[PDB]
Amino acid sequence: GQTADWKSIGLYILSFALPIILKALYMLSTRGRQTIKENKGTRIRFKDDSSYEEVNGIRKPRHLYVSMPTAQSTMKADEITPGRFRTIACGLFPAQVKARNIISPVMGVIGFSFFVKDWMERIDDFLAARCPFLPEQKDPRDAALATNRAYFITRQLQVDESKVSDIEDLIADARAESATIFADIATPHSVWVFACAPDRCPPTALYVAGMPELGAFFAILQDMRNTIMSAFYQSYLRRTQSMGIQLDQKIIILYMSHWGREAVNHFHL
Repeated sequence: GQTADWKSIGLYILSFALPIILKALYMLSTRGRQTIKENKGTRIRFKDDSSYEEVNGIRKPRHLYVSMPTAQSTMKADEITPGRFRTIACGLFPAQVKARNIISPVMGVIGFSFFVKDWMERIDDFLAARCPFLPEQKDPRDAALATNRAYFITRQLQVDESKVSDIEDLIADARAESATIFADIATPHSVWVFACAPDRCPPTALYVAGMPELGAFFAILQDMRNTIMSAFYQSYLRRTQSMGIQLDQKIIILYMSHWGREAVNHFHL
Protein backbone atom coordinates (compact mmCIF):
# COMPACT_ATOMS: atom_id res chain seq x y z
CA GLY A 1 0.00 0.00 0.00
CA GLN A 2 1.19 3.67 -0.24
CA THR A 3 -1.87 5.79 0.43
CA ALA A 4 -1.94 6.19 4.24
CA ASP A 5 -2.70 9.71 5.49
CA TRP A 6 -0.08 9.93 8.23
CA LYS A 7 -0.74 13.58 9.06
CA SER A 8 -4.36 12.78 9.89
CA ILE A 9 -3.79 9.40 11.51
CA GLY A 10 -1.08 11.03 13.62
CA LEU A 11 -3.38 13.87 14.63
CA TYR A 12 -5.88 11.38 15.95
CA ILE A 13 -3.31 9.33 17.90
CA LEU A 14 -1.47 12.29 19.47
CA SER A 15 -4.75 13.61 20.93
CA PHE A 16 -4.92 10.59 23.26
CA ALA A 17 -3.48 10.13 26.73
CA LEU A 18 -0.29 8.09 26.63
CA PRO A 19 -1.43 5.16 28.80
CA ILE A 20 -4.23 4.23 26.35
CA ILE A 21 -1.80 4.40 23.38
CA LEU A 22 0.74 2.18 25.15
CA LYS A 23 -2.02 -0.27 26.07
CA ALA A 24 -3.21 -0.51 22.43
CA LEU A 25 0.36 -0.77 21.15
CA TYR A 26 1.17 -3.40 23.75
CA MET A 27 -1.95 -5.44 22.98
CA LEU A 28 -1.53 -5.31 19.19
CA SER A 29 2.26 -5.93 19.38
CA THR A 30 2.53 -8.88 21.74
CA ARG A 31 -1.02 -10.23 21.57
CA GLY A 32 -1.99 -9.19 18.06
CA ARG A 33 -3.78 -12.21 16.65
CA GLN A 34 -5.13 -12.98 20.12
CA THR A 35 -6.90 -9.62 20.53
CA ILE A 36 -8.25 -9.54 16.98
CA LYS A 37 -9.95 -12.95 17.02
CA GLU A 38 -11.74 -12.09 20.25
CA ASN A 39 -13.16 -8.79 19.10
CA LYS A 40 -16.84 -8.42 18.40
CA GLY A 41 -17.57 -6.15 15.47
CA THR A 42 -15.87 -3.91 12.95
CA ARG A 43 -13.63 -2.10 15.45
CA ILE A 44 -11.18 -2.99 18.20
CA ARG A 45 -12.03 -0.85 21.21
CA PHE A 46 -9.45 0.00 23.86
CA LYS A 47 -10.42 1.55 27.19
CA ASP A 48 -8.34 3.23 29.84
CA ASP A 49 -9.05 5.35 32.92
CA SER A 50 -6.38 7.79 31.69
CA SER A 51 -8.50 8.52 28.63
CA TYR A 52 -11.56 10.69 29.04
CA GLU A 53 -13.46 13.59 27.46
CA GLU A 54 -15.78 16.17 28.91
CA VAL A 55 -19.24 16.21 27.37
CA ASN A 56 -20.75 19.56 28.41
CA GLY A 57 -18.76 19.76 31.62
CA ILE A 58 -19.26 16.09 32.42
CA ARG A 59 -16.34 13.68 32.31
CA LYS A 60 -16.87 10.62 30.12
CA PRO A 61 -14.53 7.82 28.93
CA ARG A 62 -12.86 8.30 25.59
CA HIS A 63 -12.12 4.95 23.95
CA LEU A 64 -9.44 4.37 21.34
CA TYR A 65 -10.73 2.60 18.25
CA VAL A 66 -8.65 0.60 15.79
CA SER A 67 -10.49 -0.95 12.84
CA MET A 68 -10.20 -4.70 12.21
CA PRO A 69 -7.86 -6.19 9.59
CA THR A 70 -9.52 -5.22 6.32
CA ALA A 71 -7.63 -7.18 3.65
CA GLN A 72 -7.07 -3.91 1.76
CA SER A 73 -10.44 -3.36 0.01
CA THR A 74 -12.36 -0.72 2.00
CA MET A 75 -9.30 1.14 3.25
CA LYS A 76 -9.85 4.84 3.64
CA ALA A 77 -6.56 6.76 3.60
CA ASP A 78 -7.83 7.90 7.00
CA GLU A 79 -8.35 4.40 8.38
CA ILE A 80 -6.43 3.47 11.53
CA THR A 81 -5.62 -0.16 10.85
CA PRO A 82 -3.71 -2.32 13.35
CA GLY A 83 -0.65 -2.15 11.10
CA ARG A 84 -0.89 1.60 10.57
CA PHE A 85 -1.44 2.20 14.26
CA ARG A 86 1.57 0.11 15.30
CA THR A 87 3.86 1.76 12.77
CA ILE A 88 3.05 5.30 13.73
CA ALA A 89 2.96 4.71 17.52
CA CYS A 90 6.35 2.93 17.42
CA GLY A 91 7.88 6.05 15.94
CA LEU A 92 6.05 8.55 18.16
CA PHE A 93 6.80 6.99 21.57
CA PRO A 94 9.99 4.91 21.50
CA ALA A 95 11.29 6.20 24.84
CA GLN A 96 8.07 5.19 26.61
CA VAL A 97 8.17 1.80 24.89
CA LYS A 98 11.77 1.45 26.10
CA ALA A 99 10.80 2.49 29.64
CA ARG A 100 8.25 -0.31 29.76
CA ASN A 101 10.43 -2.79 27.97
CA ILE A 102 7.66 -3.56 25.47
CA ILE A 103 8.96 -6.02 22.93
CA SER A 104 7.10 -7.89 20.25
CA PRO A 105 7.89 -11.68 20.40
CA VAL A 106 8.60 -11.38 16.70
CA MET A 107 11.55 -9.10 17.58
CA GLY A 108 12.38 -10.88 20.83
CA VAL A 109 13.27 -14.13 19.09
CA ILE A 110 15.84 -12.52 16.79
CA GLY A 111 17.53 -11.33 19.98
CA PHE A 112 16.28 -7.71 20.11
CA SER A 113 16.78 -7.33 23.91
CA PHE A 114 20.39 -8.39 23.75
CA PHE A 115 20.92 -6.26 20.67
CA VAL A 116 19.78 -2.97 22.17
CA LYS A 117 21.31 -3.62 25.60
CA ASP A 118 24.18 -1.18 25.07
CA TRP A 119 22.73 0.48 22.02
CA MET A 120 24.46 3.84 22.44
CA GLU A 121 27.92 2.23 22.49
CA ARG A 122 26.95 -0.25 19.74
CA ILE A 123 25.86 2.44 17.29
CA ASP A 124 28.88 4.57 18.23
CA ASP A 125 31.28 1.71 17.46
CA PHE A 126 29.50 1.17 14.18
CA LEU A 127 29.67 4.84 13.17
CA ALA A 128 33.32 5.06 14.27
CA ALA A 129 34.42 2.10 12.15
CA ARG A 130 35.97 2.31 8.69
CA CYS A 131 33.51 2.33 5.82
CA PRO A 132 34.90 -0.15 3.25
CA PHE A 133 33.61 1.79 0.27
CA LEU A 134 34.89 5.21 1.22
CA PRO A 135 38.49 5.73 0.15
CA GLU A 136 41.34 6.30 2.58
CA GLN A 137 42.21 9.99 2.90
CA LYS A 138 45.80 10.80 2.03
CA ASP A 139 46.09 13.15 5.02
CA PRO A 140 46.01 10.90 8.15
CA ARG A 141 44.15 13.59 10.07
CA ASP A 142 41.20 13.47 7.68
CA ALA A 143 40.64 9.80 8.54
CA ALA A 144 37.15 10.46 9.91
CA LEU A 145 36.06 11.08 6.30
CA ALA A 146 36.40 7.33 5.72
CA THR A 147 34.12 6.21 8.57
CA ASN A 148 30.54 4.95 8.57
CA ARG A 149 29.64 8.26 10.29
CA ALA A 150 30.92 10.09 7.23
CA TYR A 151 28.85 7.87 5.01
CA PHE A 152 25.65 8.55 7.01
CA ILE A 153 26.14 12.29 6.62
CA THR A 154 26.16 11.85 2.83
CA ARG A 155 23.07 9.59 3.21
CA GLN A 156 21.39 12.24 5.37
CA LEU A 157 22.04 14.90 2.73
CA GLN A 158 20.58 12.52 0.13
CA VAL A 159 17.37 11.59 2.05
CA ASP A 160 16.79 15.32 2.84
CA GLU A 161 15.69 15.98 -0.71
CA SER A 162 13.17 13.17 -0.90
CA LYS A 163 11.03 14.59 1.91
CA VAL A 164 7.24 14.73 1.52
CA SER A 165 5.15 17.52 3.06
CA ASP A 166 2.68 15.28 4.88
CA ILE A 167 5.34 13.31 6.77
CA GLU A 168 7.19 16.54 7.67
CA ASP A 169 3.84 17.87 8.87
CA LEU A 170 3.35 14.81 11.07
CA ILE A 171 6.88 15.27 12.41
CA ALA A 172 6.20 18.96 13.08
CA ASP A 173 3.02 18.09 14.94
CA ALA A 174 4.86 15.37 16.87
CA ARG A 175 7.31 17.91 18.25
CA ALA A 176 4.44 20.28 19.13
CA GLU A 177 3.10 17.49 21.36
CA SER A 178 6.39 16.48 23.05
CA ALA A 179 6.67 13.05 21.39
CA THR A 180 10.01 11.29 22.00
CA ILE A 181 11.06 11.85 18.39
CA PHE A 182 14.75 12.10 17.34
CA ALA A 183 16.91 13.44 14.52
CA ASP A 184 19.87 11.05 14.61
CA ILE A 185 20.40 7.29 14.80
CA ALA A 186 23.10 7.79 17.45
CA THR A 187 20.49 8.48 20.21
CA PRO A 188 19.30 6.24 23.10
CA HIS A 189 15.81 5.37 21.76
CA SER A 190 16.32 5.33 17.99
CA VAL A 191 16.45 1.53 17.77
CA TRP A 192 13.44 1.20 20.08
CA VAL A 193 11.10 2.34 17.30
CA PHE A 194 11.37 -1.28 16.05
CA ALA A 195 10.69 -3.01 19.37
CA CYS A 196 7.03 -3.51 18.49
CA ALA A 197 7.76 -4.78 14.97
CA PRO A 198 6.15 -2.12 12.81
CA ASP A 199 5.36 -3.41 9.31
CA ARG A 200 7.36 -0.52 7.82
CA CYS A 201 9.78 2.20 8.97
CA PRO A 202 7.74 4.59 11.14
CA PRO A 203 7.06 7.83 9.20
CA THR A 204 8.63 10.01 11.88
CA ALA A 205 11.92 8.11 11.43
CA LEU A 206 11.90 7.84 7.62
CA TYR A 207 14.30 10.74 7.17
CA VAL A 208 16.82 9.91 9.86
CA ALA A 209 19.87 8.50 8.05
CA GLY A 210 20.11 4.73 8.54
CA MET A 211 16.75 4.18 10.25
CA PRO A 212 14.71 2.69 7.37
CA GLU A 213 17.70 0.44 6.75
CA LEU A 214 17.95 -0.59 10.43
CA GLY A 215 14.40 -1.91 10.22
CA ALA A 216 15.42 -3.76 7.07
CA PHE A 217 18.37 -5.31 8.96
CA PHE A 218 15.93 -6.64 11.56
CA ALA A 219 13.57 -7.96 8.91
CA ILE A 220 16.39 -9.94 7.28
CA LEU A 221 17.26 -11.50 10.63
CA GLN A 222 13.61 -12.53 10.95
CA ASP A 223 13.88 -14.35 7.59
CA MET A 224 17.25 -15.83 8.60
CA ARG A 225 15.83 -17.16 11.86
CA ASN A 226 12.76 -18.37 10.06
CA THR A 227 15.03 -20.24 7.65
CA ILE A 228 16.93 -21.78 10.54
CA MET A 229 13.65 -23.01 12.04
CA SER A 230 8.52 -16.24 5.04
CA ALA A 231 8.96 -12.81 3.48
CA PHE A 232 9.76 -10.38 6.28
CA TYR A 233 12.45 -8.45 4.39
CA GLN A 234 10.57 -8.21 1.10
CA SER A 235 7.37 -7.08 2.86
CA TYR A 236 9.18 -4.45 4.90
CA LEU A 237 11.07 -3.23 1.82
CA ARG A 238 7.95 -2.89 -0.29
CA ARG A 239 5.93 -1.09 2.36
CA THR A 240 8.74 1.20 3.48
CA GLN A 241 9.72 2.17 -0.05
CA SER A 242 6.03 2.89 -0.80
CA MET A 243 6.40 5.84 1.60
CA GLY A 244 8.51 7.60 -1.01
CA ILE A 245 12.13 6.83 -0.20
CA GLN A 246 14.42 4.10 -1.53
CA LEU A 247 16.47 2.06 0.96
CA ASP A 248 20.26 2.45 0.81
CA GLN A 249 21.28 -1.14 0.18
CA LYS A 250 24.92 -0.28 1.04
CA ILE A 251 23.90 0.58 4.62
CA ILE A 252 22.10 -2.76 5.01
CA ILE A 253 25.39 -4.45 3.99
CA LEU A 254 27.32 -2.44 6.59
CA TYR A 255 24.79 -3.43 9.29
CA MET A 256 24.91 -7.08 8.32
CA SER A 257 28.70 -7.27 8.11
CA HIS A 258 29.00 -5.65 11.53
CA TRP A 259 26.25 -7.30 13.46
CA GLY A 260 25.25 -10.39 11.51
CA ARG A 261 27.27 -13.16 13.10
CA GLU A 262 26.57 -12.03 16.64
CA ALA A 263 22.86 -11.62 15.92
CA VAL A 264 22.51 -15.23 14.74
CA ASN A 265 24.08 -16.46 17.99
CA HIS A 266 21.29 -14.74 19.92
CA PHE A 267 18.33 -16.06 17.95
CA HIS A 268 15.81 -17.90 20.05
CA LEU A 269 15.56 -21.31 18.41
